Amino acid sequence: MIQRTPKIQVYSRHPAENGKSNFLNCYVSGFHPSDIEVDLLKNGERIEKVEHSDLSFSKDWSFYLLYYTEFTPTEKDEYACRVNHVTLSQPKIVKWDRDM
Amino acid sequence: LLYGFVNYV
Amino acid sequence: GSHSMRYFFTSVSRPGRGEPRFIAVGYVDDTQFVRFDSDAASQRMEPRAPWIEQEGPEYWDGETRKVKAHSQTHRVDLGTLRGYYNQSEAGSHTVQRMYGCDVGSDWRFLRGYHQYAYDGKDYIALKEDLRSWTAADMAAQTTKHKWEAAHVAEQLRAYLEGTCVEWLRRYLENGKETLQRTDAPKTHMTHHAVSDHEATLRCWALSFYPAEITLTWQRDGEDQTQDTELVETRPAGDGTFQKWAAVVVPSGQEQRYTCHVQHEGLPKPLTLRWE
Repeated sequence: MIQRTPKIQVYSRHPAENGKSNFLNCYVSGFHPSDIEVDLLKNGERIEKVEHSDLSFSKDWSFYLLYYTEFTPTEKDEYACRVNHVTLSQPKIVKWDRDM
Repeated sequence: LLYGFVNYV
Repeated sequence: GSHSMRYFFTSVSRPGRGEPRFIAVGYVDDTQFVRFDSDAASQRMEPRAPWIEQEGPEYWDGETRKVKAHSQTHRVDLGTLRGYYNQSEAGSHTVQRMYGCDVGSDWRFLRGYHQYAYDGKDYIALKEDLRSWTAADMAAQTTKHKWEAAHVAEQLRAYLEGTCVEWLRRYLENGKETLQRTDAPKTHMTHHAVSDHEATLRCWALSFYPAEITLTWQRDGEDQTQDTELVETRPAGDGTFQKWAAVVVPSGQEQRYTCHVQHEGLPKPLTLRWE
């Protein structure tokens, strides 16, 4: 059966400014089947209050979801998105670069 | 507004 | 300008873990306005845009009744399709259905759609004439013949040309501030040094609506299609979208490069230069 790998982008809702509240997003798209595990990490550790958008799909039938959480960026704290899906042999971690 | 009638494949 | 209403349905079987998961979402253009999730507590269709919150209990009860009926038929379909393809009872499978209508810039019916996928592949679709079907597989032929015999196209065509567009127009009016709006891209560039002889120039478009946008680089006015990294347009989470495009610029050549932004919210397309 058809299996398509998630594209992953990790980014903030607004341009990141230290000390100012924002949302950290992990957008996963292009994948199939729809079962997918997505966590947001703060300094390596799973963030608990993470929500996600309602499952929808593109013209080519592939799925997309936005995972998101409130956060206030600082100079030191590192963030990332960790994704697992049947197309990945191991969970893929994508680091937040306050510039992508 | 959703379609109201049902069909099965 | 032009508008669309689209509903998207996903059903996923979960053998040994109870009922299939069923999720329905509806959109007007790029704005989600309703959802249903079979696993969630309310068992109701639920608002997801502020303008639909004023619709009132006959609307919510009726959309709940219809979406639960769609959920049941997709549950039955999972069983039917496993039979058509002689698949075992053990595996999870997916059905998807999308339907809806477009109106032109005169707000008149332009196009209608209704298609269905099984396990990520086209299964059956209504043709553009709204009178006939395209069936992908030998298994989908059975469905095509059944739907021809029960005159399903006729019932869909009536809805796509009438009810669908009437309700799209209702929504466009009631949600005029959200749906008949454009948010122009707020744009900027960043510059980061790759090595001592080149740098990455990134052209950003943020906070825009609708999602449709064209971001391109040129060098001396020639498009740099093959040499531009372009990311998929992505949701900000607040109803607007973001995108960027980047090129690698050798030393001293920043003034050769221009970034071009086309968006419905812009009074004129933008030409941006690092300088």
